[PDB]
Amino acid sequence: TVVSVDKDVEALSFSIVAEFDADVKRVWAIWEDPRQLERWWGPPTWPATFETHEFTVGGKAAYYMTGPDGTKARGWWQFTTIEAPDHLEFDDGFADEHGAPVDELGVTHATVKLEPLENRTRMTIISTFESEEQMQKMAEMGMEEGMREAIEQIDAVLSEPANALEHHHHHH
Repeated sequence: TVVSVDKDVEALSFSIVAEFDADVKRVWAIWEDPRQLERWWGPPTWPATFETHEFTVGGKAAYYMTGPDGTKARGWWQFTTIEAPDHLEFDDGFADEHGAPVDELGVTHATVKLEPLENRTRMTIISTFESEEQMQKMAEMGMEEGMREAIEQIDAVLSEPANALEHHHHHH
């Protein structure tokens, strides 16, 4: 899906609203299970792979997005607030070939909120950046668009039609 996309540069936040036919724990399962997270983490062309995923308050996660050419782009993750089954908070971090925080792109704190629609659930992920010139550079990378494409591939995780996704996503 992705039913709405909101961006506020004054408050340094970038929110994506999406709505899925599943319960709050079923949509939470993509966050709780490392294997179900890397299933959609990053765009269709760059699927991630989590070496570790603690999923605890003050715990971390290590991953890398495997490119279409094989180009391996590392990233690091840190959990700040895990309430369950609705409220989650963490920090999306990029990592270089050694695993150091990419100061080119900085650090961004995303807040995942699940809403019980009886038999369905709506998710809203708000990524907050350290500065304006940082969040402009995130938009220059196209991180905001590729993030949406990841959340549209969540629909492929929770539905899973007859192939999940053959990479038919051909539009920007």
